Amino acid sequence: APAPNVPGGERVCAYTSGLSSLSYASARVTYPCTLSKAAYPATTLTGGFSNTKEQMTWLSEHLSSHGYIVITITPRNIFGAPTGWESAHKAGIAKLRSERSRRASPLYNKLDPSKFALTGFSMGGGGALLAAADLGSQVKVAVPMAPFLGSNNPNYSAITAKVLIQAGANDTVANPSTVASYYQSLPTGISRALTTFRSASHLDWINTGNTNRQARLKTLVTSWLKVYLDGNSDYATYLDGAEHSRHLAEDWFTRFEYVR
Amino acid sequence: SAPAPNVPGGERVCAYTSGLSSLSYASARVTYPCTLSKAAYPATTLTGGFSNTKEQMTWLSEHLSSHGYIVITITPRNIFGAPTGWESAHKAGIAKLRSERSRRASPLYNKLDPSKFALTGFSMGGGGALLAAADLGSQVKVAVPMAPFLGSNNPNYSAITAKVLIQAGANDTVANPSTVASYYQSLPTGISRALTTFRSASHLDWINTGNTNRQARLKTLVTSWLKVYLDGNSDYATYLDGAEHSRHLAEDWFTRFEYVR
Repeated sequence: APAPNVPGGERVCAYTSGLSSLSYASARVTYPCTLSKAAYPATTLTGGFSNTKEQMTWLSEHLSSHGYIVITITPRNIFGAPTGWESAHKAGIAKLRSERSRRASPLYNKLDPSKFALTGFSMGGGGALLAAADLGSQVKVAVPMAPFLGSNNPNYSAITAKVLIQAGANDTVANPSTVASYYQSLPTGISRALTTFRSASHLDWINTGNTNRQARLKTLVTSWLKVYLDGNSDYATYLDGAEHSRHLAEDWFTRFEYVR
Repeated sequence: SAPAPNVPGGERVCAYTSGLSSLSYASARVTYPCTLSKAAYPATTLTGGFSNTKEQMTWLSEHLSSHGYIVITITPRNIFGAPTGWESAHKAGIAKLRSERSRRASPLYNKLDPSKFALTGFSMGGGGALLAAADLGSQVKVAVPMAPFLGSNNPNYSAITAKVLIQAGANDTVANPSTVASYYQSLPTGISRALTTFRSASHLDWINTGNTNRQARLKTLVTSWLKVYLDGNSDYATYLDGAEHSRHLAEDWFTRFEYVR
C-alpha cells in the first residue's frame, strides 16, 4: 500500500492526440505507462474559473502514479459559469468511453467504466456536483475540491456517487461555510465526507499552492479513490483508522465528517 | 395499445458486423429484431457526432431495434472531421443497406423495405443527416437530426422530401436551441416536420452517458416519429398530437414544440 501523500509505484505517461471534443477546449490524459492490468479506474479533473488543465498537474500526475487514468480538461470557456464545467465533466466521461472503443487510442480496451470518478476544483467542483447529479449511477465517485456553485443548484436528490467534498479553512472564495452547506445537501444514503483543511486557501488546489498542504490534500483524495473506486481497504486507515488519528494529532482539519 | 415508445419494445435484439465494411466509413454495427418474421423491415442509419464512435449510440440503436427497426450505427471515417463527413457516413449506410438486402449470406437478405429508409444522427451527425437528406431526396422517407450542428454548412433545404423531426436541448450550449430552431425554420413547407426542444436537456443527453430519465423522453419522440412517418403506423400518433402528447405538455417536457402533420 504505497503512501497516498507521495507518488506511487507507477511511472506516468501522457498523451493529448485524439482528445478533441466540441464540449471543451483541450484535454490531457495521464496514465501508468505499462498498462499491464486488465482494466483501470479513471477520473476527470478540472480547475475552475480562469484555470486551465496545465495548472492541475500536481494532482493528475500524482493520481496516475497511484494507478489512475486521469483526463484533465480545460473547459470551452474558462471564464464561464459552473454549468460550463458540468459539460466538461460529462465530456470527459464521454471521451474516456470513446477512447476505450477507439482502436488507435492508448486506452483501447483498458478502462473500467464502472470505476469512473469526477474530480474538480472551485467552479470545476461545482461542475462535478452538477454532473454527479445528472449522471447518477454512471459515475461511482465525485470529489469536489473547494467547490463553487454560485447560483446553480444541483439535483442533490439524484446523486448516487460516493462523494468527498474538500474545503479550505482560510478560503475566502469558496467559503468553508458555503462548501459545508453543499455537503449537508447530499443524500443521507451515500458514503460521503467533508474535509476542511486548516490553513488551506483557495489556490492550494492548483500548482501554485503549498507543497506540504497539498500532501494532505493528496492523502485524502487518493485514499477516497482507493477505498470507493477500487474497493481497496488498505487505505481506510487514512479515512477513519490509525492514520486519520495521526491527522487529528497534527490538527489537519478545522472540520471533519465521514459517513462510511 | 401499441408498445410504449419510452421503454424497450417487444423484440429481442440481435447484432452483427461481418460484411459491413465500407470505404466511406470506419466501422458499422447492425442491430435488428432476432426473428425477422415480417416480409420487410424499416431501417435507419444512426451516427454520433464529432469525436463519437458507434459504441456510444447503443442507448438508441438497441431501443429502436427492440421496437422493430433495423439500425445501422456507424463510426465515420474521420471522427474529428466536419459535418460533410457524417453526410458521407449516412449515404454509405443507405448504400450498405441496399447491398445487405441483396447479399444471400446477410441476415437482412430480402428483408428490407427500400421505401422505408431513414437517417438519424446526433450533433455533427445531425448536420450530416440534414445534408444527406437534401442530396438523397426521395431515397429516404424520414430524417431525425438530433441536436444538429451544421457550422457554416448551408444545406439545400429545398431538395429535402423526407419527413423531418428536429430535436434540441434547452440547455444545449454546443447545438444552441436557437440555431437548431433556425434549421427547422429552413425546412421546406411541403413536408411533414416537427421541432421538439426538451426542457432541461443538455448536448450530451444524446450519447450513452446522457441522463436516463431525459433519454426516455428523447426515445419517446424519436420512436413515435419513425412509427408514424416511416412505418405508417397511426397507433403512435397519440405521442405526437394526441392524448400522450397532452401528457407531455402537462409534464412540461418542451420549451419548444412545433409540428406540421
